[PDB]
This record gives sequence, C-alpha cells and structure tokens, in this order.
Amino acid sequence: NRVSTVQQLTKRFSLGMLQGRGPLKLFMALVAFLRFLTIPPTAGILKRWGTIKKSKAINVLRGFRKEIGRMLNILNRRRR
Amino acid sequence: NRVSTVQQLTKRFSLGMLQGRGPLKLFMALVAFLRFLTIPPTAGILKRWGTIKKSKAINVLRGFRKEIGRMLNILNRRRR
Repeated sequence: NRVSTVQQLTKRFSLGMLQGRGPLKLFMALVAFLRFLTIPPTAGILKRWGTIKKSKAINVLRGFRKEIGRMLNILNRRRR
Repeated sequence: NRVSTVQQLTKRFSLGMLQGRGPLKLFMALVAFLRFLTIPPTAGILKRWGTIKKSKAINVLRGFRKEIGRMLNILNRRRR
C-alpha cells in the first residue's frame, strides 16, 4: 500500500506534537529503522515530512546522535 | 522473558559477522530503536554486547550517525 504503515504515528500524534508532546521520536525512530534497512518511506512519511515542525524532528535526530554516542559508552566499557 | 527477543538476531547471525557480513546493522538498529523508546535490552543484548566484534558495531553506529545526518538533508530541503 505504501501508505498504511504511517497510520500508526498518524493515530498516536492525534493531539500533542504541534502542542508540545515530550519525546516525539517514536515517529522518527520507526521510519529511521526502516530507513536503515531498506528506506521504504510510505506515502505519509513524505507528505508528513514537509508539514510538521522540523525543530522538534531535527532536535530529535540530534538526541539520537547523543543516544548513539551513549551506546558506544556501553560497548566501550566491556573491557574484554 | 527478557531474553527471547534477541533470538531473532541470534538466528540471523548464524554464519556471518565474525566472517564479514555486509551491514550488520539489523542488530544494532533493532536494539537501538527499543533503546530509543524504553531501553529494554533483553539478556542476549548484554551477554552479546561483550562477545562480538565492536569494530563493526562501532563502525555501524558511525554509519547511523551519517544516516541521521542524511535524514536532515531530507528534512532540510522541504523549503516550506
């Protein structure tokens, strides 16, 4: 269908993001995962890509960068 | 169970990774996603955390950093 996959974040973001929300990563994290294995952005991913806030998405992607650096702090203390 | 979730990458990494594989992100991407929403690393995630290669995982996490920067190149060209 290339469009019935973004429905999940379309029903979860009913009232929140544009208002404030908290994490707002659930959407980026999901599409990013698929974007890391096959990059199959359904229709909603693109149509919603240019109709959200960006300030929160870009900040979220920035937090993901800090979250990945933290993962290294986890795989860098194994000692052996 | 806190252990029957890593089984998926345990059956997919049967013969590869230590040999060469290709992406080897499927594992980090999955645990990373959960690590971005609730950080529920099952038993395997930890026991396997200190018994893999790290050079490939760290390189994978580095590729994820380049993949996220690319996502911005996508959410920075919307114009409006």
